Amino acid sequence: QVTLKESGPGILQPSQTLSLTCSFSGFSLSTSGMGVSWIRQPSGKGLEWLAHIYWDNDRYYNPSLKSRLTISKDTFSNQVFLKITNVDTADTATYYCARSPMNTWGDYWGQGTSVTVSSAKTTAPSVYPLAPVSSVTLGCLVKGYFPEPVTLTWNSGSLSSGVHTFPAVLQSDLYTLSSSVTVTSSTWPSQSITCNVAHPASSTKVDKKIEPR
Amino acid sequence: DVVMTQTPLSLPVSLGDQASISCRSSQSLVHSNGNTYLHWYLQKPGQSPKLLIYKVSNRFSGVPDRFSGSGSGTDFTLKISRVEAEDLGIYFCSQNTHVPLTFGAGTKLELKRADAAPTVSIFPPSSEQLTSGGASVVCFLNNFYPKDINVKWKIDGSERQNGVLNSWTDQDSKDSTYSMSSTLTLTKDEYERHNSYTCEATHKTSTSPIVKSFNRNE
Repeated sequence: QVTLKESGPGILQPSQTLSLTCSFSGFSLSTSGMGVSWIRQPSGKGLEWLAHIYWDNDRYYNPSLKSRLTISKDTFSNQVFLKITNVDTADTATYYCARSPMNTWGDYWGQGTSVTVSSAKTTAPSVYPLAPVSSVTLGCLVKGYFPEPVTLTWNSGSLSSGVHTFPAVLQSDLYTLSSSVTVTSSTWPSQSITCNVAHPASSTKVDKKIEPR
Repeated sequence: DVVMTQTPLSLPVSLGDQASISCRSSQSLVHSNGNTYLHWYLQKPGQSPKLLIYKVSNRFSGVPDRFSGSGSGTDFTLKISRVEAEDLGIYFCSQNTHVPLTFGAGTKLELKRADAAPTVSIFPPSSEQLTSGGASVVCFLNNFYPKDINVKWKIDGSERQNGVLNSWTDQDSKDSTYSMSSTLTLTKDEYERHNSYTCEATHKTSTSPIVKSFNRNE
């Protein structure tokens, strides 16, 4: 079967060089007509094509980024590479490689690799309980962390129904997310409800019990 | 660059219905070799795009006959017949006749359900955040439909736009609703200078907004 897997550095600082690798199987870049493209997708934004390479080493680039890009391949190792110089915050995106033969461009895509370009330092989140002012809605505010991700559970994962964990948003180089949980009034505060937040990058795990105000 | 104008951006549908998605290019996609390199893809959350149709109207391997592509030159349409739950996601067009290759903005094919008013809850700053010297006010607007909603923050009755962070969930797989989180971040000194904090939600389910408020001292 055709499979493609992208790999990268995860996090880079502005001005550094991004080096991406596409490791594939089920096809060969020695095959006449075969090619591979790189495409990126910043979270919630439009796709942006970057570069393409064919089996005969014909290479194409996005004109607006051409001076910063270099695409190349190691045919026998079944790998394609992309180098992006002098990165900045706008280069933060998921990067995909896609099998792209002459008749069917982008016919199989990898699952992508996340790249974050930031000068931020590893920062553990501040975890705040959100107690209220039939059913009761409680919350957990996970503020000011870097980098992504965090894992958030309620009651060590035993409380999963009626939960809404929201996507993180950036504010002054740091991420913030929130989670709500709705339970019946006969459940809380008579029974303990705690939000559990782990941030593996800062090796932190915080439990915040929701207490009535 | 060749601009790909994709409409509509959001497409609510019922299962079994037909959905039609339009892609218009700023110039002809007919290549000098006579081919038209216009493709259609489906992308699901946390997944990569999958090719559905290549060169306007050719179905890719494994793609059901319910997906059909048509058009020519600068005007293209993807039609999905007898929509099933597995079809829900973001559809986009792409062109590779011209360099750079470009893409439409995407159409989110979503499931239509009955209107549901949001359940709105407001939360003052936690004692822990205030001790730390900060003050965030959170508002959850949960389980509403349609997805279109507007949140307005008011401090002492006056609208506040700066320092607002908003996040939205994807349509729920079980009840087909949407949820939203809105956080107003202030300095603790600002929080300690005003009394009334209000989250106002405008949604199609009510002519008047849903208002949730609290007073810092009450």
